[PDB]
Amino acid sequence: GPADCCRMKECCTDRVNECLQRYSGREDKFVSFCYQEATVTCGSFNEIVGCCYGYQMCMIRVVKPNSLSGAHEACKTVSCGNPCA
Amino acid sequence: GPADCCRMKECCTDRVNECLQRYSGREDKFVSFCYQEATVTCGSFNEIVGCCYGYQMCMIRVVKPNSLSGAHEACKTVSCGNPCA
Amino acid sequence: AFLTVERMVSPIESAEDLSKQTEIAYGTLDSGSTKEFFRRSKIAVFDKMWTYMRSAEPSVFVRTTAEGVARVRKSKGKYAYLLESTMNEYIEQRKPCDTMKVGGNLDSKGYGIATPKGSSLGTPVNLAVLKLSEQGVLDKLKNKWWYDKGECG
Amino acid sequence: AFLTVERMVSPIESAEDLSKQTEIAYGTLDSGSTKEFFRRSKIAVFDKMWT
Amino acid sequence: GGNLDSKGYGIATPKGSSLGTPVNLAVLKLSEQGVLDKLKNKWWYDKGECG
Amino acid sequence: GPRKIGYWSEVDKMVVTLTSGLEQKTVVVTTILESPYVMMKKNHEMLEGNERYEGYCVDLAAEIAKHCGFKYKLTIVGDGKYGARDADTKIWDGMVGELVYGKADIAIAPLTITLVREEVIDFSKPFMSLGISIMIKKPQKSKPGV
Amino acid sequence: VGELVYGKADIAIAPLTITLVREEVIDFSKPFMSLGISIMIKKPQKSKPGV
Amino acid sequence: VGELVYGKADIAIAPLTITLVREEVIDFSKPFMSLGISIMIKKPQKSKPGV
Amino acid sequence: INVGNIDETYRSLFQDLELKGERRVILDCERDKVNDIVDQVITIGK
Ligand SMILES: CC(C)S(=O)(=O)NC[C@H](C)c1ccc(-c2ccc([C@@H](C)CNS(=O)(=O)C(C)C)cc2)cc1
Ligand SMILES: N[C@@H](Cn1cc(F)c(=O)[nH]c1=O)C(=O)O
Ligand SMILES: N[C@@H](Cn1cc(F)c(=O)[nH]c1=O)C(=O)O
Ligand SMILES: N[C@@H](Cn1cc(F)c(=O)[nH]c1=O)C(=O)O
Repeated sequence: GPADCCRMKECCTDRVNECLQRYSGREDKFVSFCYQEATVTCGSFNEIVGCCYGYQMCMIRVVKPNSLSGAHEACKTVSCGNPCA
Repeated sequence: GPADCCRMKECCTDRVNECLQRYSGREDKFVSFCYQEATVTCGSFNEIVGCCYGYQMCMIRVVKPNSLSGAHEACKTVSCGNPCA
Repeated sequence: AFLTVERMVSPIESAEDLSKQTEIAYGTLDSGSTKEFFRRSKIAVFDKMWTYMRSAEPSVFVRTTAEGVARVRKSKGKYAYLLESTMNEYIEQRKPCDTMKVGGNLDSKGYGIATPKGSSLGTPVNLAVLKLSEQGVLDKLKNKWWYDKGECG
Repeated sequence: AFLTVERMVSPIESAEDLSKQTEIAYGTLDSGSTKEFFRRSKIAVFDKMWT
Repeated sequence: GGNLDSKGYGIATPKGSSLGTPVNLAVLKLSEQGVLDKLKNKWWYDKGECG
Repeated sequence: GPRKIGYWSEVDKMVVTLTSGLEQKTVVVTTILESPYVMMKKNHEMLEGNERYEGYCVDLAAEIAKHCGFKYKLTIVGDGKYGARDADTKIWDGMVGELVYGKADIAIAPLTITLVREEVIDFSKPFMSLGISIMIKKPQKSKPGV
Repeated sequence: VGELVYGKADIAIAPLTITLVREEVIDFSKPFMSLGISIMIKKPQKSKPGV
Repeated sequence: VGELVYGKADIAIAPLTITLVREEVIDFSKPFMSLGISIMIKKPQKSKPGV
Repeated sequence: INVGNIDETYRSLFQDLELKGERRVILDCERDKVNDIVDQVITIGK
């Protein structure tokens, strides 16, 4: 019933990061894929946008092979942007 | 710059409560008003919906005269519903 | 009835036909993917066209698009300009409305956002373009800057 | 009016026109990029059509 | 009428595959060589029975 | 621990006594002046910065930056060409050049996708469709005839 | 609405349209008149006759 | 209205016409629909005869 | 994971590792225990 954008955000970042740990060393190439996994698991307000767009972009624009931990730790506090459009 | 739904939620609840402590004994009647102040201050994705709708409704359905503190403390953890529609 | 209906028939000059005639001169941009197309093309018709434009005098090539169109307008319809689709549609939708797009297109391609190889921006920009595509943003932008305010009927 | 109808021959041009009438039924493939487009699309006309 | 959206087909590969870049370049050259157009013609209009 | 933030005099009342890095990079966007892609505004002479330009590529640049989350600076290409490599010097000219030699971080413009460029740079999926077409002067309406 | 919120007036009798934005900051009685946004254009003249 | 006043139900969602007689015993939300007393007759025979 | 207090269990742990995608492992053990663990690794093809 109740859906919260905040809880959806936390779940989003967490599921992305938890996904990226399966692909370790290849992470930079799998960021988008794992993001869609988080979007589809935690649900989204807009199917197109995903659970947190800003996070996806920040990560995809930062994550390097075996750089995961610091990348996620720096990207999870970022603003999700607009969940609608 | 980029606006975050989560940060907007926190700001919403906080600004609502900060407004409602201006009015005492009538709080239950001014809850909606204070909500529009939080919506107009912290901004919203949809002007109609506001910054956090679920919070506003939870408060309107709870707040009693001089019941403010406990009402707010129980309503800020509620799900925002949805900022879009 | 038939007088009530009107409309019009679309004139088509094609391309190969343009290759076969010496009457109407034609050319392209001074330096561009279009010119480079005509040059580098191993196809018969286009090869012929390129040979013609290459040895045609005076030079049928133009420095800019505006210059080319302006040359098309003052040529009494005796000069054709080979330009990219978009630019043609745009000039066609703006006054004096003396130009036109004739026949089909010579090739099918697209524009794109370019980044230096290995740039961080590459994938996010790509996904951004994909999203703008599905959201109709690209189409709406095209309309805004082409057909929406268009000045010919 | 008959030979006038002859040029009245083309009622449906765009998609929007088809969206506004329930007379002519319409649909897409069961599973494909097309259907998923209609679903995931928040665009007005397509939204109506998908609904 | 026209088309509802503007998109394209493409050669798909699994993420991080080596074939991704070469296949891409290959499609580009086939495009510039006119192979793609001629191929569509071969399988569409050339034998076209409606004229 | 405790520290003095100021003092209070018999008159002056409350007097408060005593008491840079980490920023995001500006992205340089190279574009060419072509209508209706990038055009100068009517009053651009009185305006400065990215408020000078307007067009499809301008709006697309704004959108792309907003999605990717970077501060962008629109800059027209120096030589005024799209891109090419001199068969002699093997040197790239135009926007493609500014990408290769790193004069610009990204290029948003009507840059036609070509294999020759696709080898030296990265191209996003196409944001617009086109093809080489023919332009002629609009013919006279003439007459119906006998 | 301003004179109501800041208490310059005890009540407002006027063609004050009910809007949710106002309903949150003030009290509105049940509607005494119905309306909606409508279009006004200059009436086409039956004029310009003749031979 | 009875089920509301005597507390058989917590709320009433229905085509309940707002009336002064009820407004005293119950609370009415802003009206969600407009209507009025109208006349219903059988559809007269189609088209028309005449010179 | 303490491997000194313990065959099937090894297959289990390496199974969940395979699913979690943790390839990297550090063997801190006696020479004998190392040999054992490696043998169990080869048998189930990890
Ligand atoms: C998926 C979308 C982002 S999109 O389809 O890529 N772009 C949207 C935009 C309206 C658009 C749509 C379609 C096309 C397009 C243009 C040409 C082709 C074929 C004929 C050649 N492909 S190519 O990439 O240009 C070539 C140089 C190899 C295929 C598709 C170009 C741009
Ligand atoms: N955009 C092209 C350059 N370009 C531009 C034009 F307007 C044109 O008519 N022909 C052309 O090659 C490229 O990127 O090479
Ligand atoms: N009555 C409206 C104001 N108001 C008045 C008009 F005559 C009109 O055409 N539009 C409008 O918004 C309100 O209550 O704000
Ligand atoms: N809605 C009315 C009752 N009611 C219902 C009808 F269907 C009708 O035709 N007339 C009427 O008075 C009420 O609120 O009492």
